[PDB]
Amino acid sequence: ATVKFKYKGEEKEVDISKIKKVWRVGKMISFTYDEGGGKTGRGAVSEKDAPKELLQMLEKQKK
DNA sequence: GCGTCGC
DNA sequence: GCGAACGC
Repeated sequence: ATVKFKYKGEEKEVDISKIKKVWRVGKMISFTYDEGGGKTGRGAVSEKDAPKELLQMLEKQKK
């Protein structure tokens, strides 16, 4: 599955397999993900949006 | 402010 | 150490 979100004026669509860490900030689901060049990207979506795969990671990670 | 990269 | 980023 993929997560769609806008970050710094750019549209992003990241495969959920790449999501590194995920945490909750109120209604915001915030996360980091693996990118090319050994780098780590950041992203956030509304919980309303939030694919269940991503939300499950929260409950199953929270670390 | 809440939770957590790239100077 | 901190500005900026993200939905609210």
